[PDB]
Amino acid sequence: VPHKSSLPEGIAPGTVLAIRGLVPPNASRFHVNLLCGEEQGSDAALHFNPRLDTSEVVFNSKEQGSWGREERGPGVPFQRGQPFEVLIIASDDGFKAVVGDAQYHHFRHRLPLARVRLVEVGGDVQLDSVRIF
Amino acid sequence: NVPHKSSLPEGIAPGTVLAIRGLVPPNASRFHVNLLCGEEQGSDAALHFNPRLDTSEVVFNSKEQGSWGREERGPGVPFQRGQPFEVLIIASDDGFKAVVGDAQYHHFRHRLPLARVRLVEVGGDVQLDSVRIF
Repeated sequence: VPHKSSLPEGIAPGTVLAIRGLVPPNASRFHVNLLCGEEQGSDAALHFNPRLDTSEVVFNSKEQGSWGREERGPGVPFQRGQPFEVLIIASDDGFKAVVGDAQYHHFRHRLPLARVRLVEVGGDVQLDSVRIF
Repeated sequence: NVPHKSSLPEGIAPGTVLAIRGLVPPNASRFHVNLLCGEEQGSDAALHFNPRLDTSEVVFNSKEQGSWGREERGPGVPFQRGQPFEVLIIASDDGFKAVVGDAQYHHFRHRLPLARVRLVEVGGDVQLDSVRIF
């Protein structure tokens, strides 16, 4: 609405963000953001953006209001009308994106993991659960 | 008694009452009741009724040509781990009335025609007492 999960103590290398939901029938795109605070315009360590309308999955970061260079995942492991399960796994050198029990993309840290304070999910998605271990 | 299947080869009409009684067991995540349009796997689902104890929601949806529609949600979750329940799913001309514990809980407008329903399928984390169709 967007969904928000606050992480005031940050997340350590060895953290799993598990997201399950349904991509609805007319979905254009949705996003999962790991933000550095609760304020508007907060920096993004990771912006994860499956785009159903253009058949791409874009990864990016945002720092001081300005976006970095987009990375793209190999293919689109999402489909309108289908449920999904995504793991975003924080490691020492980046985030591992796991979709449907298959390694999908590695996004190397651009901001220090130590700054992440919030997980935000928005867009054309119908959330089943958002869990942080 | 899960997975539980009740064949309705002559279909259902306005005034059909699906009465389901059971227990949500102590470590339950979720269960479902499906009104399916045939016995074959992947049959269209006129109604998918999905109480989720783990996320404290009840989701309603449909399935057509293998792809799900847009989820509808009821208010809260009128189920609890460790508690017995009594659900009526009542077919009218306009939709399915979901009744839980002596009270109207949600109205699901028909997405598929009532006349296509051919099968009830209760499954997931529930310990079924009885499934009756009137």
